[PDB]
Amino acid sequence: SNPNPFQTTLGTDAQWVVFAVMALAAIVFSIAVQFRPLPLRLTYYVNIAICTIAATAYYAMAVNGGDNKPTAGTGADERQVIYARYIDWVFTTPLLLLDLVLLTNMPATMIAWIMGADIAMIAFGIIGAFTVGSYKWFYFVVGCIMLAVLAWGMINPIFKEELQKHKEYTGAYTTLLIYLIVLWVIYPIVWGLGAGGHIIGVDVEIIAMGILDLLAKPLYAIGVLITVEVVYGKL
Ligand SMILES: CCCCCCCC/C=C\CCCCCCCC(=O)OC[C@@H](O)CO
Ligand SMILES: *C/C=C(C)/C=C/C=C(C)/C=C/C1=C(C)CCCC1(C)C
Ligand SMILES: CCCCCCCCCCCCCC
Ligand SMILES: CCCCCCCCCCCC
Ligand SMILES: CCCCCCCCCCCC
Ligand SMILES: CCCCCCCCCC
Ligand SMILES: CCCCCCCCCC
Ligand SMILES: CCCCCCCCCC
Ligand SMILES: CCCCCCCC
Ligand SMILES: CCCCCCCC
Repeated sequence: SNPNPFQTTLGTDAQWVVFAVMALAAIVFSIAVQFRPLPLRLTYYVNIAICTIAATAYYAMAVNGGDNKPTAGTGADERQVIYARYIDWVFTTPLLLLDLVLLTNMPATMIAWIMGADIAMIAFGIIGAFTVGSYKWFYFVVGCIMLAVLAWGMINPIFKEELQKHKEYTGAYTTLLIYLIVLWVIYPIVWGLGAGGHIIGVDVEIIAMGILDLLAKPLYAIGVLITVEVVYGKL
């Protein structure tokens, strides 16, 4: 049990690769937005911020991970805790939701509890990550309920026309949101297996979330940017 409980060069190498891609995406988006009309630029800026924040977090993880600190647990159950990822997520996951919220007429009150659930979700994650013993799973389960809550909120503009900007946006909004929800659900699975259950090692969790992050940030961003460009170009 508790296999490979410390970051090695394998995990470090993976983080440097994700760093490079996040940094490149930020640079590319930053050059692109210069060429686009003003109404589109906020959407580019949101995604520039997301990728810049992720790049910064991966830089920190790649530079410091080999220190093999901090840890949670003792003896045979001791495991490295990589917490920089949560600092990334508490800023980037609301921005990722904002990408889609901007396509809707969600009232402020609604945006508020969606974003609140999102932030709470990340908070429960990092608290759980440092918690030794069975109580970690209370934080985990409530964090999962928060994911359900924010997902429910994001789903409502699909079928509540009073929450829609244009009914014609519904297809793209729906498709992007389902993509998002599918990816986001994998994160607590990785957490439960790694940070929580010590079933998978640290390098493996690093690699899994590196893949998810690439899918959930720059690739997602490209989908959002294509969507707003196509929409704006037609109305
Ligand atoms: C005006 C700025 C707007 C953006 C807000 C800030 C964005 C956050 C930036 C990067 C997020 C993650 C960076 C946080 C850096 C975490 C440090 C770390 O990894 O420690 C390693 C351990 O070995 C030490 O105990
Ligand atoms: C760019 C980073 C992304 C999209 C990260 C998303 C992370 C989550 C959806 C995390 C979810 C979690 C839970 C639902 C339970 C508690 C543990 C977390 C934080 C991993
Ligand atoms: C829609 C939000 C629900 C997400 C629930 C995901 C739970 C997955 C847990 C599997 C990992 C358990 C490892 C012990
Ligand atoms: C909708 C909430 C689902 C939460 C399920 C999380 C899985 C629990 C794993 C706990 C292992 C002790
Ligand atoms: C759309 C589904 C994406 C699945 C990506 C999951 C990545 C983690 C599993 C692979 C670990 C090597
Ligand atoms: C750094 C060069 C990129 C800036 C190009 C500005 C384009 C503005 C013309 C629409
Ligand atoms: C009716 C309440 C539904 C809560 C879950 C939101 C949908 C998420 C699908 C995974
Ligand atoms: C825009 C870059 C998206 C890269 C996603 C690739 C994920 C799979 C890595 C093997
Ligand atoms: C629109 C970005 C919101 C970031 C929230 C940060 C909460 C600590
Ligand atoms: C997850 C909460 C579902 C709330 C359903 C009530 C709809 C008005």
